[PDB]
Amino acid sequence: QWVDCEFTGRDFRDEDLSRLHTERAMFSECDFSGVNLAESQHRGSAFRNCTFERTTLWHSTFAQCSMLGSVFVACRLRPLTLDDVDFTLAVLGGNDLRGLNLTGCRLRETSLVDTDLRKCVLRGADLSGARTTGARLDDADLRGATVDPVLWRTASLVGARVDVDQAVAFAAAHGLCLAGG
Amino acid sequence: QWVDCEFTGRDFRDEDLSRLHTERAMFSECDFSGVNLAESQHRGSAFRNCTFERTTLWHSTFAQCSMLGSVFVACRLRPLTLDDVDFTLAVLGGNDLRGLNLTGCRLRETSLVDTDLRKCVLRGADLSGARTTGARLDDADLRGATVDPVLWRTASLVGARVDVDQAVAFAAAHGLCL
Amino acid sequence: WVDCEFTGRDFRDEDLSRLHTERAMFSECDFSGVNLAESQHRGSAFRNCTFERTTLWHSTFAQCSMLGSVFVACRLRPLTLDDVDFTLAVLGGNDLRGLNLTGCRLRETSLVDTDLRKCVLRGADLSGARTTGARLDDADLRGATVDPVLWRTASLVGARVDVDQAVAFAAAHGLCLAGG
Amino acid sequence: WVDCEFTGRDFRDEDLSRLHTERAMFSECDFSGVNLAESQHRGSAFRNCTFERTTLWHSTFAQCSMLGSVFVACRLRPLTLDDVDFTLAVLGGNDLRGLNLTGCRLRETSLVDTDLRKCVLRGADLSGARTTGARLDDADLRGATVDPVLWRTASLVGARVDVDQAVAFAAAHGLCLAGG
Amino acid sequence: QWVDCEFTGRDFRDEDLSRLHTERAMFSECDFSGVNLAESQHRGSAFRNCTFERTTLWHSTFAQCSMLGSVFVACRLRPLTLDDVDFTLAVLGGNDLRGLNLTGCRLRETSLVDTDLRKCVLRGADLSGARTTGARLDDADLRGATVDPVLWRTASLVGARVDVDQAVAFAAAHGLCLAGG
Amino acid sequence: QWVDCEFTGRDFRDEDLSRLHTERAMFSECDFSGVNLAESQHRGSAFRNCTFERTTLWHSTFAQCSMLGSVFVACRLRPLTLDDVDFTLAVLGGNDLRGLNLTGCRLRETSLVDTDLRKCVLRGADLSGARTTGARLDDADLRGATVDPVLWRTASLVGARVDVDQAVAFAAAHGLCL
Repeated sequence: QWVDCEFTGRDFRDEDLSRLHTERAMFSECDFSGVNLAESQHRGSAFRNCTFERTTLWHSTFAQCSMLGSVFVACRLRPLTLDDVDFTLAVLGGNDLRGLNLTGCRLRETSLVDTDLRKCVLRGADLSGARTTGARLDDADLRGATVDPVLWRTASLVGARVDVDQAVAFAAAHGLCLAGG
Repeated sequence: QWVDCEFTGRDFRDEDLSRLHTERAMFSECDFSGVNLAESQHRGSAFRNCTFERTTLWHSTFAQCSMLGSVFVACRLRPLTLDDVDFTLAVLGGNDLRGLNLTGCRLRETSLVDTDLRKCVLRGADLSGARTTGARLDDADLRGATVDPVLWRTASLVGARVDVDQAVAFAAAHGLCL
Repeated sequence: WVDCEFTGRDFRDEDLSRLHTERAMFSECDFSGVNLAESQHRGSAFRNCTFERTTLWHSTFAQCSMLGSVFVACRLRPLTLDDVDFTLAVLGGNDLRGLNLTGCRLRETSLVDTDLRKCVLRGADLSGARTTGARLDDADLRGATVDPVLWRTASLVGARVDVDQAVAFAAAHGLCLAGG
Repeated sequence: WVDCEFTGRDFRDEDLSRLHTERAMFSECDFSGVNLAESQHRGSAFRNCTFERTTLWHSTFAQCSMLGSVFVACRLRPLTLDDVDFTLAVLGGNDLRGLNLTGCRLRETSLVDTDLRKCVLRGADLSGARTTGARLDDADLRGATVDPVLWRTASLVGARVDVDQAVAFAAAHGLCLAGG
Repeated sequence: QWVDCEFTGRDFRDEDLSRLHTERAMFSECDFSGVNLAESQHRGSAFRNCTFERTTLWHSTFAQCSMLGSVFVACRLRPLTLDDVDFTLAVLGGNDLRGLNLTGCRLRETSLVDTDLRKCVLRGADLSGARTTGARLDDADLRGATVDPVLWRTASLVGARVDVDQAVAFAAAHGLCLAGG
Repeated sequence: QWVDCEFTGRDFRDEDLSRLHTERAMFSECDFSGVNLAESQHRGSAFRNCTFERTTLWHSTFAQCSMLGSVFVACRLRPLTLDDVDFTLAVLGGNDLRGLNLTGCRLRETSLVDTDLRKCVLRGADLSGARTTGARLDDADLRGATVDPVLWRTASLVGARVDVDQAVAFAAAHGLCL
């Protein structure tokens, strides 16, 4: 149980931090590649510019946490509990985050290149400036989420759930101009 | 002036009908190919399955007239004033109808292939079952018009103006669910 | 009168109560002061005619044309309009309150100071009508075709409008909804 | 500063360039004239503080609170705001042009004469904010929560709004869409 | 071929007017019960307050015609071609008008009690003041048609096609109040 | 003042916690039945699967708190100030929550049977999978809230305020097609 402590440039490569608990712990540029963080729980922790290469995170809970700038590569992220998680400028490209609930998560400037977000729930998620080339959002629920016109044109969105307002934004991303009655 | 008269199967090829006025005139299977119909005025007439290959109809006026099945090939149709004209089954492929107000006009099963319809006004028109391959609807006013899903996926629509229903159906025609 | 025509004719101050017309085409005829109460008209036209202080209440027009006719201080209510055209007609200052105008062609129609509160204009074409100072308070405008300029000059307190029309209004007031 | 508190403290006219704070809770402290350029803040609060002629450009606030703080003639642009609260903050007369305020809590916020042209307020909560004379020309307001009164007092020339919002605007201007 | 002529109180009961043509013919209070008007064609004709009891009208064409006040009872109306037909105050209760195209037809104050309008196309039809108790509008296309709130509550509308604006009107006919964003 | 402390399986029945303040307090399976919690203030606390039978919580304040699975029976919940409270799996059956602003509150799988929610503000709330049998949402502000089709067919909605999406889904939940 790491509480109210900082860490920087710390190397945790290949260690077993199962069931780990942290509270207001802040890590910067730490490497957790190969680490097993299954069942871990974190409250108000920050993972600024950290590396999670082949990191195991399933069945974990992150509440009010920051993932600013971190790089996730082929991680086991499902299931997982992200309640108020900031993924600003993070890289999740290539990862499989299928069926994960990402409601109210900050995905601003987040890399989602070839990220598998199928059947994900992104209601109200801020996806502004996210790089989504090759991103898979099929059957995802985007209702109320904040998305730029580039997503509405480069993401497979088959069976993806959107609202009327978003129906209009998606149409203008393709050239149509709304005029009504 | 021809009125309350019929004409079936006659060839008017290359004749000059400038300034002609017809009323409740019925023309079935007539060939108006090469005919000059500039300034013509029509009220309640029918041009049923007529051939219109290279005909000049600009500055004309059709009011409550039918073009059921007639075929237009390289015709001069603009400017032109249509006031409730029925284009059911007509062939307008490759013609230029830019700027034509086609408000509340029936275009059911109409062929609009390679048809230039840019800036056209289609408010309230019925295009159910029209063939729109290569159809150009850029900047067209599509408000309140009825259109099949296939249209959204075949016509160029850059700047085409639509209603909430159409914007929604556009996304639908692309698999997004609402 | 049936299947007859009347050009230039001057009917000023005559009494045509309960008059009936079928396909009667009155072109450029005056009807000022005339009393046409309880009259019925079917398929008739009233091309560019004058109606100055003409009484027309409790009347009935079906598949009729008013192409051009001018109306002034006429008593038009109640009135029953069925497929009646008003392309270019001039209704300035007239009082049409309560009239039901569903699907009425009012293209290029004039409506300055025209009072139309509580009117039902569902699906009525006001395309290019002059609506300056027009009174449309509490009127049903749903699915009626109009120009952006009306959304800016007409008093529309309590007027009913549908979602598409709402989009039109916010635009005609400088907001941008075209992409959004 | 990390995990520390500061009540009543008076920082007037100090120089805190490139300053960093993590969970620093400044309650009722003055920062007038202070220079906070290039500063970074994470999870900090600035409860009822004063910022009179405070320089804050090129800064960064993440998961921060500004609950109550007053801002006056401050240089706030460019500024990077991430999950920043402004409940009750006073931004009158300030210039926030170009700032990106997606999902910013601006409830009970004050915005009189506040200049926010071209701002991005997508999903921003302006619930019960005073927006008198507020400048929102060309701003993106889509899916942002607002009160009808703003639709009537804010200049919104070229502001972007979505269909639902259009419905809201035409209403706040007396039209009836509730049934229709 | 009846042209430019009137008729009043005329009794045509049980006669064979097959392939009949009329133009600007006007009938008032005429009885066509039992009449066979198959393949008939009419232009600008009027059938003011007329009786069509068990009348055969299939494969006929009415263009610019008035049916004001007439009573249709168990008629064979399909297929049939109604192009600009006025059915103001007419009674079509009980009739089977399934699959008929009724586009731009005046149905104002029209009785449709137990009228079978399934799979009908009523785009832009004015249905204001129509009495629709027991009316069957399943799979009908009502887009843009003018309808009162009573229809939106007493008509079977399963699979019936309506537009967004009508989606709102139907919701308010049930008590919901639209407010948007 | 209890802070950064846990409480598991304890019975507070009929105690008086008036004006109590808790922070990051975690209560799992605690019975607050009969307890007086008037004026209480909470910040970041969790009441996980707690029993709240006849408890007084009026004039309270819950900020970023969880009510995951807790069960409320004949409780005094109004007025009340909720600021981001998670009601996932909570039982609010038959309680009176009239006028409560529940903006952006999670009500996933929440039981709202015979729950009085008239005039409530639910702008942006998540009701996915809530049980709304006998639920009263008359005049409630439903704008932008997520709701299953089943809700439209079970709750009284007279005057409930909705968005274009909801109005459309209401008609859908009644078989009309758009």
